[PDB]
Amino acid sequence: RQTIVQLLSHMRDGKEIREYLHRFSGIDQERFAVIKVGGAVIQDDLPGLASALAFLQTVGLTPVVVHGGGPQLDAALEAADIPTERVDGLRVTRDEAMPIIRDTLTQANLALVDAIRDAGGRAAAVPRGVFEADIVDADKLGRVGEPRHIHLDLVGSAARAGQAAILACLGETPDGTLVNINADVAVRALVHALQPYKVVFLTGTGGLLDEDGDILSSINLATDFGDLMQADWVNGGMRLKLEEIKRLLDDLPLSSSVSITRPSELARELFTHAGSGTLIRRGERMVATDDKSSLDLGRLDNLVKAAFGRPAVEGYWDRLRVDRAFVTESYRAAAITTRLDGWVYLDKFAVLDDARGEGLGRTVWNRMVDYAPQLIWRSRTNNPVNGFYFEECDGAVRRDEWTVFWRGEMGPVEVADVVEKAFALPPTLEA
Amino acid sequence: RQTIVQLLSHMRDGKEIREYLHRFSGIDQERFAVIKVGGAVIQDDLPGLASALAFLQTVGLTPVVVHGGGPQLDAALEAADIPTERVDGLRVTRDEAMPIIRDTLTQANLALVDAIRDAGGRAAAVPRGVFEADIVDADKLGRVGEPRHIHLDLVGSAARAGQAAILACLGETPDGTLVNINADVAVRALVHALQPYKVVFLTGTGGLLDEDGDILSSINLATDFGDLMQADWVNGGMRLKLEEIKRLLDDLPLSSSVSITRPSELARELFTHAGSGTLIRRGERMVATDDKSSLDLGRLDNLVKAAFGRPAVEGYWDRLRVDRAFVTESYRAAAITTRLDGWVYLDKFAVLDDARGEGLGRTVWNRMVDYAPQLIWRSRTNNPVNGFYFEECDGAVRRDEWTVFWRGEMGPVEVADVVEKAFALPPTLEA
Amino acid sequence: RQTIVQLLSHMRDGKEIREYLHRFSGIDQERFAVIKVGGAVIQDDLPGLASALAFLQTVGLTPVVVHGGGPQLDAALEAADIPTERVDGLRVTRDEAMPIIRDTLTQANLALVDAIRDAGGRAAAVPRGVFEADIVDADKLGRVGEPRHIHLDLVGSAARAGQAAILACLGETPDGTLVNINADVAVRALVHALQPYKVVFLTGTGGLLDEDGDILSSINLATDFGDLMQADWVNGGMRLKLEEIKRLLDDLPLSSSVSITRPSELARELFTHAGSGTLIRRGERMVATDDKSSLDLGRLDNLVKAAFGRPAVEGYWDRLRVDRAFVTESYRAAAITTRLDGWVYLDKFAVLDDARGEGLGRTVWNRMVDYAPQLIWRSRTNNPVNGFYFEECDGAVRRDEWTVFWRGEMGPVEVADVVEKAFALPPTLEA
Amino acid sequence: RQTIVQLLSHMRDGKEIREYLHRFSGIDQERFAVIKVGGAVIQDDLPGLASALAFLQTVGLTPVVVHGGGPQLDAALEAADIPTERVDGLRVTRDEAMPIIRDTLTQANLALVDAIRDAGGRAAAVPRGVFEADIVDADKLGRVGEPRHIHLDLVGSAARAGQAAILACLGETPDGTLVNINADVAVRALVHALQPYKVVFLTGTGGLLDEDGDILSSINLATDFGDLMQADWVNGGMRLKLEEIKRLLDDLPLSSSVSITRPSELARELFTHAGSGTLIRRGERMVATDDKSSLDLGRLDNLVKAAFGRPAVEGYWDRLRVDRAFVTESYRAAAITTRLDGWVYLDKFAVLDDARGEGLGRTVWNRMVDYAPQLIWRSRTNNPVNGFYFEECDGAVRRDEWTVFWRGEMGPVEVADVVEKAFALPPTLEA
Ligand SMILES: NC(=[NH2+])NCCC[C@H](N)C(=O)O
Ligand SMILES: NC(=[NH2+])NCCC[C@H](N)C(=O)O
Ligand SMILES: NC(=[NH2+])NCCC[C@H](N)C(=O)O
Ligand SMILES: NC(=[NH2+])NCCC[C@H](N)C(=O)O
Repeated sequence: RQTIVQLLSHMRDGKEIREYLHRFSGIDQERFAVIKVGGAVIQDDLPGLASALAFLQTVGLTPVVVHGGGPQLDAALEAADIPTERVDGLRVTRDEAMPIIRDTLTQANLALVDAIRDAGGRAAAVPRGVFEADIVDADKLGRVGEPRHIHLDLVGSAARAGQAAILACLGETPDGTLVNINADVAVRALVHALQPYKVVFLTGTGGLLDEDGDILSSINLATDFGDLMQADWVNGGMRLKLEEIKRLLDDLPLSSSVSITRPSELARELFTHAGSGTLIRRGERMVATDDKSSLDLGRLDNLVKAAFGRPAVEGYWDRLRVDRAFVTESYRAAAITTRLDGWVYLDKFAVLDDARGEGLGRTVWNRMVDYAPQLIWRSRTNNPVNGFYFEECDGAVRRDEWTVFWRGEMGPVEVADVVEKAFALPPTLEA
Repeated sequence: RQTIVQLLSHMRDGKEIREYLHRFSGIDQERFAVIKVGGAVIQDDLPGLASALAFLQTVGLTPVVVHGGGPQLDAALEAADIPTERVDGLRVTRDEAMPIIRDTLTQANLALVDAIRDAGGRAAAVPRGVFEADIVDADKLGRVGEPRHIHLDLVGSAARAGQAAILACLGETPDGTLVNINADVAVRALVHALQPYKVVFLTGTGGLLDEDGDILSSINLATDFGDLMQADWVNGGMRLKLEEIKRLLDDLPLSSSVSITRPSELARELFTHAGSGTLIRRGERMVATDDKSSLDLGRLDNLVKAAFGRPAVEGYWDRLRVDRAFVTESYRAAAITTRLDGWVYLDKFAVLDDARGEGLGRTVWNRMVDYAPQLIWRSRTNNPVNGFYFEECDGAVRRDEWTVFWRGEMGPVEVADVVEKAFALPPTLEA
Repeated sequence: RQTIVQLLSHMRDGKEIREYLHRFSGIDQERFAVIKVGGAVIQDDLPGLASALAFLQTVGLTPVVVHGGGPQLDAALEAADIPTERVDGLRVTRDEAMPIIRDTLTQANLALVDAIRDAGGRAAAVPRGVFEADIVDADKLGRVGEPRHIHLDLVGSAARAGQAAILACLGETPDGTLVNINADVAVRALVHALQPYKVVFLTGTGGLLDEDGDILSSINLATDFGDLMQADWVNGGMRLKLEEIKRLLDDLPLSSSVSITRPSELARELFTHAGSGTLIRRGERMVATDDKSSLDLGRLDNLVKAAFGRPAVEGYWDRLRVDRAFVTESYRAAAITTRLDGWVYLDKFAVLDDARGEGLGRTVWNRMVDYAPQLIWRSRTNNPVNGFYFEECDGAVRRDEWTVFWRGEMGPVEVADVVEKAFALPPTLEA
Repeated sequence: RQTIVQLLSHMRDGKEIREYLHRFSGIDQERFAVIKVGGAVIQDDLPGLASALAFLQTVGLTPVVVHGGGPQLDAALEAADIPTERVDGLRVTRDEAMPIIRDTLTQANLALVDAIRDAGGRAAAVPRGVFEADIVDADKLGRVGEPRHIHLDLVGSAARAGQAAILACLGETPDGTLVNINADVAVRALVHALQPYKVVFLTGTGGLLDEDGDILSSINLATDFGDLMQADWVNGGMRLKLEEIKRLLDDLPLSSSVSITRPSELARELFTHAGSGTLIRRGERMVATDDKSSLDLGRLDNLVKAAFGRPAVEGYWDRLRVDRAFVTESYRAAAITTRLDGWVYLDKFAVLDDARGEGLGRTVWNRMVDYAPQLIWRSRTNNPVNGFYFEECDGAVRRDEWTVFWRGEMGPVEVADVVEKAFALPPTLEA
């Protein structure tokens, strides 16, 4: 950590790393992150899981880990004594099953603690003592319980000691009787009590998938929630997650987020803007209008001045046409279309880096290219957004100063004429 | 850890300290020590007790600690709760006074862990989940259990990371129920489980007390147990600690000793032969004989050679008188008396380094001066044994090469006679 | 050290980074690198220079650094000293101005050592005692020396301690006399002695410049040396650096490369294929042929298979057209152009990982596009070479599975035809 | 070191270690200690030397070590080139001899550095660059030099880094010429420039010897110098040390000291009052008077009160006889004799702990036993001074509360009467 005092200047993307670090170091205690890792992960990828969690804990951060026991107990060691795996409301365990669950959750818990230590970091075994539960479901569900309180003494002790606290889903009733707590109801209680700035689900998949097969980078629940639930291509398992994640995020401050990655990406996910998994925030709504009057042109001047680093030319704003503008509620990202020969033309796309990390730039760019299937725009040849534009474009012409892109399905010869006019437009920002 | 291999060879004793460091660095995990510590010490001397256990840790050792709830739940947190301290069997807990118990011992437990971390050491909170217990008492005692099995899972994980396992006296049952376990029976089944090299009692009292209020340095149960049980000065409570202490040591190897101290004296107690408290071993028998033919002169000569670093002069043995010889069953410590102008004289006091530390040098010495109230003996002025002789003498005369000691108050005018005769005597050893 | 093996495998590239780590950890001692850093660099950017070298140290590498004293002694401490900057042979120092040099470079030396230590890294001041030198100039220059022997005493011990050996350009003679050594001959004699895997030049300029002022990424002396010296755009001073760079590389193994950078890009330059500066290797020869029979279709069949991860389809080679083939002497990098409607088309561009990193892919590509100013080609949409193709193309069209590029500014209406033929084309590779 | 935040409470002598630690930690820079170790030590005992030095440097301390190369150069690598080892004034080195001394002191320097680092600590090789010397002794002495200036640039760097700086006796003239510096003249030169709190000589023997063969613990130059020089049992070699040592301390503040131990003793030496070798201070003069008026009875009451923790009984002073009083100039240690049945009797012996650490208690006690060959005194049986008394006694009788000692050659029958009177003296102090 002292040997990471100025080990913050050189990695393959080194400057926004600093800022993500100096933000998770707003510790309070263990209010940094509640990381839920499934039973499947500790079995099929324990080293990678460990290195990833242990990496954090050397750079100062101390997550609170909750692990399940899916494959471990719900199979490998509870089909063994031919007990068989009945699943009622969401999980039944008769009194006979209890001592096996006890011994196999504790075994995974310690398996992980040691893995973290052996990987360079520090962990703290907390199988029990956190979850105080009620039992009301006796003949209904058996010995499964619902959290009434969270003792955070053991967890706090761990943070002060610089140790990732490792929780196992074992609970205790008021009068000390043991109980099996389901891993989801457990995470919820903990996220509630701790109010973490970050909730991470480490899965083997590495994030929710979109209609095309790709990983869904950002989800902005304010605009995207309805669209997803309603969709035909979203399978039952994705909707329960989203509905759950949203239930979690509605119980946290706006600054809290959820990430869904695989252990290997976890650092990429937490320490760069672009991320490396699925980010899900409550997010913010957007205005789609063609009435320039309504927009706060001052805040836009600011947005452009910050995003591009240079200001818009004198009297660019009141002289501007506007075919449609898309601006996020906070004026931290915006897309502004004009018209060029009757073609929709993207005149400004401005997104502050911190807005880019929350997925707002994509929230804006998607509503924009949804209105404009056939889109033409340009970008300086040095612009770092060029890689993003090129993944989104369908064609491009490249000169020594500007590069014109286009979207839609038009044979190159069709857009050859509008392209030349875009190269000959005056600069709307100096330098 | 590694930054410790030197700290020590320069100490006030730094020669036999090397000896103890290696002896104790036969880890086998947590088989180094079991350290019972009453509730009274954690309350009244948390900082020093924490520094003690920290010290052990920095030097590379990892003890298993067990704390009780004397001046805590059996006072403080149930004297202002109106349950009234129920004492029947030896420690009764109703169901009502059970969730009181859980959190009283749990608070103590973390206080200890942080205090140890505060003082520079590594420790690990293991509040519950070790003692698997049978609830045999029903209504007569309440919610008290007796360890049928010991889950050393959590203990092991601590050790590997080099941590002191701070256990609490809370237990499970076959079917979950949180149950109270009294400290001593906990320590018994735990010592039986771990087979530690060293059982340590930390009390404020600082040791065990002898007839005249001094600290009883050592007890050798082979020879001393019967004596200590039938002496009237030994109070009924000391006749209890001793019996129970016997039960533990009868369940350990002969190499395993029990020590009783206070936190500030623990290091001196562990890392010196001299000790600093009350060592109690199973030890070994001793013969007291006047017939020389009934001894093993071969083993004695080995002993003399090994102990003094020089061998006995020619024919010393065939020529040796022998008023009374006191040799311990293993010939690792022996005292042999002759006669001198009628007075009893000590010709040989031979103890091997290791034997001195098991209190065998003392055992033999104590039996000899019980036979020889009036005793004369001598010692080269560089015998490091001089300090102990001095502490045992009633007088001394000093010349350059030898020093004559005597003992048993006998009017220093008639001792001028026997002192001179003692200086005159031919050597019986060379160099 | 141990707390480092993971930091990186999660990076934006974290896969080719493992390789160079493995490569740079063929220790021997200080044979990883020799890093010359000019005087102007320690004065104007001391912190950045130190974070760069500190980073290396944390990663487990220990470069041998050699610093000069441009804007220090050859200015600062002798422009208000009246000795007047004598420059004749190439670096003159009289007898009087020798103790000025001594305390100037050493001050510089410790400014560097402490700065490195401040940024978290380990370093060792070696102001003198490495360079045993011959006073070859007499009265013509004064007290300037030529390295006869390199004493690696201090350097080896630095390395062993995980330290950057910070050498200064001061040397002895056979009989003691302290003598001045100019930085370049020092680096030459040092590289010859150390035979490092890597020679690195740190300047503020950040690399070497091409015809149009951009940074020249790679130089392959085999093909490029003659071309560059007879180039009129390569200035007389740049023609000197290259000459000396050859001389260093001709005395090193073929695996020993040279980099020229600025401190901020040092990590990227060393741990990625793409680099971030100017690489210079001895490299290898390249054939350019239009005759298919002058090629080894077996060896190309391997190259292609290894580059794409898939094998060329059956009979592809016997059937292959071939306008021009560009294959490097070791068959690790090749481009094969065919014909398509009169246009030159690139059927295969195959570069192996190591070859990409030695700048051989660049070598082939550049020789290919100098023969084919007007070029058409395609690439699957998930080819990571796409980014590079994009930086080189003048246009591109994108469908789901493939993407067509073209090159050489030629009015996007006449290329609409040959693009279709390119998408139409049957694959020549499978999976 | 953080793991020595509270690792300062338990060792075989735990309370005065802290105080020495918090005193050497007044560093300024490298002003703590200049440690001279002869060539003989690095040859015949390098591991022990290193651990001894590595311990300092891990507890915060940064000594500056100067080593010679006695056995190394005066043999190991310089009888080899048949040069013969001539010693004029005190050391001659012809021009031919220079390059061997260089390579063999340097080889010794790194041998020491690597040894320390392998032993846990941190060091900084400074074979050359510290001693700037003059040569005026050309054909007389050859290439030997006497320090004219001390560059501490390298030494301060080592201190800041927490590195024991390891200096070799190699010098440099104004014009860079190499030179052989004698190890004694260098230490003289270095102590002058650094003004250390401590000057330590690490030798194989382990401290100066007294007339009896034992190690001489204290020398109080104000009182002991003249007495030693003059003595018959002090050989010429002991005289040259004493002359040199005095020459050093006379160039340091009164607070400086010299210790002469062996590496194995060095910690005991610096961190306890008793030490473990020979300590030498400029010290302070003494009053031996029989006029009670002249003594400052105010300052004496304070002394007794501090040294004993209890005050002298009401009217002990004005009723007190005083046969002779021995008081150190600062009233920090004192011996007061009265008369008892015509025998000299030591009524008070009082020494503040810190004065016992500067050797004043022994200075006071030495003039005392010189005045009183036949001395009787007493001391409580629990007094830690008893072991010192017993080493100094000629006889002693012991009861359960007090113990009477005596000096001189008197058969028990001669002192049996007075001893009884010493047992019956009133306590002249309360509690
Ligand atoms: N899938 C993503 N785009 N994630 C972006 C993550 C942004 C930010 N570093 C965070 O951890 O919250
Ligand atoms: N009370 C005593 N004198 N104990 C001696 C202790 C010797 C050794 N350190 C041990 O723990 O067994
Ligand atoms: N200027 C460049 N393209 N350099 C490439 C660097 C490749 C490799 N990492 C090396 O250091 O040799
Ligand atoms: N030979 C002695 N008695 N030395 C005493 C040393 C006292 C003190 N610890 C010091 O280092 O200065």
